[PDB]
Amino acid sequence: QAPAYKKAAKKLAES
Repeated sequence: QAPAYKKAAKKLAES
């Protein structure tokens, strides 16, 4: 499994 989209969403909320 690889939640790549989850990591992208966390960056758009912080950065």
